[PDB]
Amino acid sequence: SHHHHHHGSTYDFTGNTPPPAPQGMKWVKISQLSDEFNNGFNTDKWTKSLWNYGVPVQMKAENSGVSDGKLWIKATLGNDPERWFETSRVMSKAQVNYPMYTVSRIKGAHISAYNTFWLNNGNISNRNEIDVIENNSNPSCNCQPDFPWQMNSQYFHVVNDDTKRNKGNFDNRELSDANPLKGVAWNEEYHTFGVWWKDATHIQFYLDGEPAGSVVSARDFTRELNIIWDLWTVDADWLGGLAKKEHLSNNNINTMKIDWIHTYQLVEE
Ligand SMILES: [Mg+2]
Repeated sequence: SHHHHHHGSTYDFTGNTPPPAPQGMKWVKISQLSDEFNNGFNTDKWTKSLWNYGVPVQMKAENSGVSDGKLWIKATLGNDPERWFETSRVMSKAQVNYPMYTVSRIKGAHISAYNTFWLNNGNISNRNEIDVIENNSNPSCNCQPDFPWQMNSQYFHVVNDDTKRNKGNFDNRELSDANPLKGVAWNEEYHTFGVWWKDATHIQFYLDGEPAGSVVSARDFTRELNIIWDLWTVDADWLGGLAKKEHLSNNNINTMKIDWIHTYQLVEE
């Protein structure tokens, strides 16, 4: 045959297409939440947000930037015994509401840390949040055998310290046979990770163009959310274990790279 394998799927394995538009609707680009990262760090769109997670995280503005067509976040070694994991966080200045779709092309740092892509508005006691990835391809804990291919996705709906949470994980070994990223670990190549936030409760994740996990919020979302990427570690087996300090001097594994983000609003045609 003269055809290509990708012609046999309605999915775009490159991640460059949103989900099918429902009848009477269309996808339009939100330019303030989209970037190819070819024109530096655009401060009209993005900000370095430096609140810390727990020890050993130290968020720093110099641990993120835009270079060689990518947004990057690098983990380096500090000399405070309790804040030695120097890292960074980039978040949108604009906020977004349903119905919307966002997808980002990411190659993770190969250290024991969550490489993240998430949407949030709020704090520990009151928030609406969608985690598209919390992906760790190099767990140190000897306890996460599927982590190199496991897409960790979930939501949180928190009202006055009452948490509703559910996971909708997916595994990249469950992608379709024609998808060339099937079984490719998170550090080996860039993957695309998306979310169709359909309405106040329905959240559908996407991986390399294919429907991944999904969740239904137990309560309506009511907030508009910022888009965030960060890289963090902690001494917890659910994260995959604490990052090895020796890996932070290796520039081939210590850097999370984001090639692009495409964000779309679904609107009336
Ligand atoms: Mg790029």
